[PDB]
Amino acid sequence: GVPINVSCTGSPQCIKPCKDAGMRFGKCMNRKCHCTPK
Repeated sequence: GVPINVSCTGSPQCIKPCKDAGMRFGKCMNRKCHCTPK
């Protein structure tokens, strides 16, 4: 959806950074967060 620059180890890392910016979910690809916009 909207790519945010947040370095991941797995998918649970992006849930709080996506919510605090202004989005619903945080699904992380290989080392990089991808938020689902609200």
